[PDB]
Amino acid sequence: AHLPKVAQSFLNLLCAQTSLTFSIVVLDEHEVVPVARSYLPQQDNRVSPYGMHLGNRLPAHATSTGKVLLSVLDREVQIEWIEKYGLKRLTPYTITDEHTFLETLDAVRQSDYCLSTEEHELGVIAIAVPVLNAQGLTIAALNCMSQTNRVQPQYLIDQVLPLLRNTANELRNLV
Repeated sequence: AHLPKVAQSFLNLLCAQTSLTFSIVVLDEHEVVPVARSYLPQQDNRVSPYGMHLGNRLPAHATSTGKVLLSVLDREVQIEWIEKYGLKRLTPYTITDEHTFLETLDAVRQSDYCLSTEEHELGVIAIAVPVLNAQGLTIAALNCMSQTNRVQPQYLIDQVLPLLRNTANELRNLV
């Protein structure tokens, strides 16, 4: 796996500057799976939410990374994905309606980020951007997850998102 090796330093730099934990994530049928995580042993916050350790699996329809990665699929393939896997309720805030979900995928595709608040676990908020290769294929998603009582969405939008775009742009030529 070449993707984990290139990105490790970049994830560490994001953590060094924000103190949050960041991961790089791939889509595996209907779940998202981290293949790399930031790790700064001198300040490692072990109170981070579930889903960024290696081997963690989270539902794609209820995560920022999952929506980013589904948003690049053809609309028909999206329909087929929803009909196969469904949109099961995880929290009161999970998107469970097909029309709203497709609307969300379209906006995520157009906006190039997704901010998701408590849709797979209460108290957890996340923002994610796609990782493109040099050709423009979406190969992964780069994200940031935290507890809602530790980070405002304004901070994720105003401070974290610009740094994720900068990293993604540099990864583009290396992956």
